[PDB]
Amino acid sequence: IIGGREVIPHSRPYMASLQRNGSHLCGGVLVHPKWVLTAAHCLAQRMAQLRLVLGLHTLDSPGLTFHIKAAIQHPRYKPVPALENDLALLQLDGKVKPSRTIRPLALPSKRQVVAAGTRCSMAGWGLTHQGGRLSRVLRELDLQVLDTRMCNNSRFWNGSLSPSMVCLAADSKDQAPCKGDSGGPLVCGKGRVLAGVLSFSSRVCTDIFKPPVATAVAPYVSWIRKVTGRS
Repeated sequence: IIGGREVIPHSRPYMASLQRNGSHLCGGVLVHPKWVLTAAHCLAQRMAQLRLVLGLHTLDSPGLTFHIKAAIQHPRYKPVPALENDLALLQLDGKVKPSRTIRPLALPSKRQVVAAGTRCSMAGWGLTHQGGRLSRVLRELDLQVLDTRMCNNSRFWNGSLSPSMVCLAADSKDQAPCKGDSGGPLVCGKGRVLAGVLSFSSRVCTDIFKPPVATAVAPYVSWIRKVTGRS
């Protein structure tokens, strides 16, 4: 995150770090004692060398590490240059017993609407400057939901955002999620309810004409329930 704030440690106990050879790649949200939800584009990788690390504040700290039993990309996932259905479920090779530092975040109702003007936040260990390095510590950024139609304007996303995407704005031009933040959760409202999963970050993170986007979780809740086996 560029222009974000360090979080109070373990204040977001649902946070996952998806890592390859001990190097953080993407964020994730623990949504079941056995499952992390992340972006599908995060799994363009040699799966064997991937790990999920839970309970982190500082990245150079051990946390609780899991191997991945299964990596289930949304059946209709399409990659860049036609990014769609950008969600994947990763099954831990263990089972989380909730504690102070590690606890799943509840799925929203499948009827949940993420309306324009909604106040949300995201968290992640992604880059803190363009072309920079990952954050050593988990950071957060406030984001408000924008009107999708306005985000689809020819000067912005040029009609490419579907009803399943959440278009977002930080409070200033120089604050943005950045490489390493994608796959992490978007939480909204006073209730800090799970609302989306950050999709691909723009290469130029603060590109004013590419408002950051997250996939809405609600339209995928039935699929998440079918995969996790929890109705």
